[PDB]
Amino acid sequence: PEMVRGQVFDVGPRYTNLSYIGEGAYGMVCSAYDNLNKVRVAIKKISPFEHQTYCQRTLREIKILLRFRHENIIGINDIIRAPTIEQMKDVYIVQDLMETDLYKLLKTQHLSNDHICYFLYQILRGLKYIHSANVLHRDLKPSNLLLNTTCDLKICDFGLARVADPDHDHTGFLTEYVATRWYRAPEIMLNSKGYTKSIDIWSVGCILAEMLSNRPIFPGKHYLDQLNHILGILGSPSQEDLNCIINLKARNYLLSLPHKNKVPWNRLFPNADSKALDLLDKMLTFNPHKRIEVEQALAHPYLEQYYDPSDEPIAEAPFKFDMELDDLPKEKLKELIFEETARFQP
Ligand SMILES: Cc1cnc(Nc2ccc(F)cc2Cl)nc1-c1c[nH]c(C(=O)N[C@H](CO)c2cccc(Cl)c2)c1
Repeated sequence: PEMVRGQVFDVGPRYTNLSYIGEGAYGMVCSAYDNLNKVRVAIKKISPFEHQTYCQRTLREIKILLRFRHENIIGINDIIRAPTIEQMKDVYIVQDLMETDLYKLLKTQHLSNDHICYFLYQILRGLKYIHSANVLHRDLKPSNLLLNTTCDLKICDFGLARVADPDHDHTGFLTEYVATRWYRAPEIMLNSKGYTKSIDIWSVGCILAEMLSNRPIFPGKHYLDQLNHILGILGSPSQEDLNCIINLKARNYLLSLPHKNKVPWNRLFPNADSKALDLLDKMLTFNPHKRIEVEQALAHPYLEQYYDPSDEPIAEAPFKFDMELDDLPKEKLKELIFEETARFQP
């Protein structure tokens, strides 16, 4: 059985020639060759069954990605696991192969205003579909945006994604410490169980900033420092913004802080399209409720060249509260992961 950096990839005879691409908390992703379809693929190995959060994440990533069909979202071509539940210790998710990620590209390359323009368009096109399906991504960042040779873009890694049916009040039930620090909306710190899909718009904000500078905008070294970096540029929240913070303990924490002034965008990004900076501002708005939503952001002037509602599919079938009940023991999540991967067994 082929191995990559001390990691066994039991992908039978069909898939061969494994190269490393990257890793995550509970597995590794490789490039491979499908001998059946004569095409190169990506294979993400997952080993989650020891820890309950990993099984919950694995089940969502698979259910969500299996219903999604969109040109700016990575899909699932195939899934491999043992013939019986007792033997299943690993799940292999076969996905389409991309050439690079936006993280890698920004190390080697300063992007034309046209490239930034077109990348941002694609991120929001796919985000439109994600949000349309009552899903939050919750870890948008450059290394979860894939690119190929023809400048086509795909959102990947739905490990931290989940359904929030907008017909239920989820304030108090959402997981606490989501997103990657530098891309973390302020309300994840101040309202850590009450946030919304608007946290994805924040993340896109930070990505746009990073595309204009080749430098991350809010590089906090630790949890409460991140909030300082944000406040460092946006300036202290207005009274109206502290009025929209329902959590008294966090309202007080903010009042306690020394007044900081807003740093205008054009001093941070002197060479940058004024329309880019207008959208950057509406995305990096402190108050989640005032923050630009995904449709309004596609409709912004900066993206008028690409914006067309008739070519921006939404989900035929949005996810509803019934497909959220996954607060269950890990042995029962294992059985649910078994059932969902069945459609790919002989
Ligand atoms: C699906 C896919 C398809 N093509 C490529 N191409 C690629 C991407 C980045 C590179 F540096 C080089 C290459 Cl060739 N990458 C991917 C890909 C990159 N990351 C992921 C992906 O899902 N990565 C996440 C890490 O956040 C992951 C991976 C393994 C286990 C876990 Cl638990 C999590 C898929």
